[PDB]
Amino acid sequence: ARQVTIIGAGLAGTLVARLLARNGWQVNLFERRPDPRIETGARGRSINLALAERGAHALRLAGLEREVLAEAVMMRGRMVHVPGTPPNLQPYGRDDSEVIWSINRDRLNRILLDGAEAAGASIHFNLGLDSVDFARQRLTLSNVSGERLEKRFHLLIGADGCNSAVRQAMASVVDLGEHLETQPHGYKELQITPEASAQFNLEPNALHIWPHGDYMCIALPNLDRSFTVTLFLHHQSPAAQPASPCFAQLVDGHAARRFFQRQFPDLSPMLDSLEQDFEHHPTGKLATLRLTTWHVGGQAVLLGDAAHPMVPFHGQGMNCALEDAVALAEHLQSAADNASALAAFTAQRQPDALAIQAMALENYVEMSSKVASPTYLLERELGQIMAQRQPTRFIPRYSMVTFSRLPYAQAMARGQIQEQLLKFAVANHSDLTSINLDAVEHEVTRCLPPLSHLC
Ligand SMILES: Cc1cc2nc3c(=O)[nH]c(=O)nc-3n(C[C@H](O)[C@H](O)[C@H](O)COP(=O)(O)OP(=O)(O)OC[C@H]3O[C@@H](n4cnc5c(N)ncnc54)[C@H](O)[C@@H]3O)c2cc1C
Ligand SMILES: Nc1ccccc1C(=O)C[C@H](N)C(=O)O
Repeated sequence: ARQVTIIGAGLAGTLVARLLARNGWQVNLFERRPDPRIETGARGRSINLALAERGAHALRLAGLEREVLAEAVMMRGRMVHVPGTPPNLQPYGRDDSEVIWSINRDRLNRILLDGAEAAGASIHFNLGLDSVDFARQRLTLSNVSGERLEKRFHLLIGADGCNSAVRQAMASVVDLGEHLETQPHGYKELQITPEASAQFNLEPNALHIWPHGDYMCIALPNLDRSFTVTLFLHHQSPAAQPASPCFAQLVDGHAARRFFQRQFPDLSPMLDSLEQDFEHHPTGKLATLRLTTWHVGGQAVLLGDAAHPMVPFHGQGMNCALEDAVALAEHLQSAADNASALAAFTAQRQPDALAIQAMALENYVEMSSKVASPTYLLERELGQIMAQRQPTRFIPRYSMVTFSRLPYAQAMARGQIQEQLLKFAVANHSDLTSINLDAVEHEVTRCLPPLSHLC
């Protein structure tokens, strides 16, 4: 049987472990953290994530989608909150098939671990990779105390996240050609209890947003009607707007409460544990990292966040990472040798990772605006008529990304054509009735070939 060692029993690494093990491979998976299925007296984990069609499809191929969705809350649309003003759903799509799902991250990881073991993978926890000797084909791991132990490997998969040690180790033998692009927002996890959720009548089946321009909060629902909230806020005030809010001014929980009472006056009273959460949850950093090189011959490959860290504003990191896992397993299963598989996987996935990294960055401005332009509104209206006239040609970029499996680069390219056609058609008009609709439709059929078999 073909042998593989995967570093990182997170979301992509556990999926790819199940796909390879079930297809005959002898799989060993090493994870730095303890096994989250071993119950302890520690506090419960509250991070959740949006699962969309790309990740759900990956799970479906793995036979795990039904299990994960039984523990997921449907989000039918965005619920945008701006003070005093009543929220109204902006639905994601036309019916409940076009929804995204809110799932507890720890639960998803526990379901994936059970899936990898059921397929025959061996998982070893409390061992973090420290280094790799590619010439000798040996790995060095240690527990939290740092005491080193070595393991031989044959094929190494780095599914070890944004600060991947496999990627770091690859720098010793290849030029990674890395481009690290910092992003100025940090983030902080907060919580709305089930009682406050109900008191303030927050719709459970929606993604909630409190836009505020250069900062914003989002909230995703849990099965118990609590919401996990994330504040995105600059670490530091930029040189030009030097008094503007940032994490550096929020020196403690009390300061954070004042900031929320001033800037998010409607959300603040929903957040009972703000002061505590602010002080005990560390502030997270965001970044986009692009790498020229994702593999070393047939010996080692990166996927998921180890290959392509991205900013979180599209909710697609996990979805892309599970899509990567499926592609990697497909290439490894059927290729002439591991070197061929890994080069082909990389060539396939790199243009798509670049496109979703860019679209993620672009998604911030959308989400964080308190008010949409009249121009933007009219473009959206016209787009809705086009989608109705030509649903296999005009499919909004958001939907191509979230509700289909169209390669991300293609979704980006078609989104660009759509953006230009709407922009030119709406210019110098203030309403639909002044727009030549057939002429727009003619540009749609001229410029956008039909796609079948999308949903
Ligand atoms: C604030 C925020 C919100 C997000 N929201 C969404 C969302 O709504 N939807 C979505 O699709 N994505 C979202 N993401 C992105 C998602 O969290 C990641 O893209 C996804 O977890 C990547 O999966 P992965 O398997 O590559 O990495 P991970 O799931 O991070 O797993 C790597 C695993 O590596 C283990 N490990 C790390 N280093 C070592 C080592 N040296 N040795 C052994 N093990 C190691 C880590 O402990 C771990 O278990 C969000 C990200 C952030 C930061
Ligand atoms: N779901 C998320 C979870 C966390 C961070 C962002 C998102 C998103 O906003 C993606 C979704 N389609 C959205 O754009 O509304």
